[PDB]
Amino acid sequence: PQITLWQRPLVTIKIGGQLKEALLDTGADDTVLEEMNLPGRWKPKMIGGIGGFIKVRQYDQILIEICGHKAIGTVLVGPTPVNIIGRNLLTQIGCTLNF
Amino acid sequence: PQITLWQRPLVTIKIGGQLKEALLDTGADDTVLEEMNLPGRWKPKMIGGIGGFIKVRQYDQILIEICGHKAIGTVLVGPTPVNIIGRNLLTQIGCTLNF
Ligand SMILES: CC(C)[C@H](NC(=O)[C@H](Cc1ccccc1)C[C@H](O)[C@H](Cc1ccccc1)NC(=O)OC(C)(C)C)c1ncc[nH]1
Repeated sequence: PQITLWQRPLVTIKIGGQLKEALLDTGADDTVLEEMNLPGRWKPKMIGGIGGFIKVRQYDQILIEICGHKAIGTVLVGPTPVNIIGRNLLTQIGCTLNF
Repeated sequence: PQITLWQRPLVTIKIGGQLKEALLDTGADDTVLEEMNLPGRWKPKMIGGIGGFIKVRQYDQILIEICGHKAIGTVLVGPTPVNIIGRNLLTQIGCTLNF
C-alpha cells in the first residue's frame, strides 16, 4: 500500500502469537517494542533517542508478519512509549520513501 | 526521489541562510533541529521521544527548503542528537511511505 503521512503510519503486526499495532519508522535504525512475552535467550543492550538512553533486551531471529508480510529480525524489547518498526525490518518488507 | 531504507534517509536542507543534513522521519510528529541560530521570537515546549522528554524552543512559520522543495512550518530547536524532518513538514513536500 501507499501511505500518506497526514496521520501516524500505524500497521498491525503479529509477533509471538500476539497482535499489536506499530509505527513504520524511517528514523529508527532498530525495531523496539513495548514489553511483552517473547521466548528465548536475549542479550542486554542500551539504545538512545531524544531524551536519552533506555535499557532493552535483544532477540535475534524473531519472526514478525507486518501489515501482513513475514520478516525475521532483531527485535529489541523494553521501555518504549510506542512500538517502532525500524529500518532493519522496513528494508525486508521492501518499504521506500517517495516524494 | 525514491529513497530505499538501506542507509539512514538523510537529505540536505536549507534553513535560514544555513545548509544542514537532516533525517526524513515518519516516526516524528514534529521537525526538531539541533541548536541553531534562527531569527525571532520562539516559545518553550517539551517533547517526549524514546528515552524521555527534552526542552526545546519553538518556532512557527519558518521556511525550509527540503531537497529543493520549499515548505513552511513549525521548527523546534533544541538538544536532539540529529536534525529530524517530521510529519508536519513531510506532508507538505508530498512524501509517502510505500511497500
Ligand atoms: C532505535 C530508535 C528508537 C532510535 N531512533 C529514534 O529514537 C528517532 C530519532 C533519532 C534518530 C537517530 C538518532 C537519535 C534519535 C525517533 C523516532 O522517530 C521517535 C519514535 C517515537 C514516536 C512517538 C513517541 C516516541 C517515540 N520519534 C520521536 O522521538 O519524536 C520526535 C518528534 C522528538 C522526533 C534510533 N535510531 C537510531 C539510533 N537510535
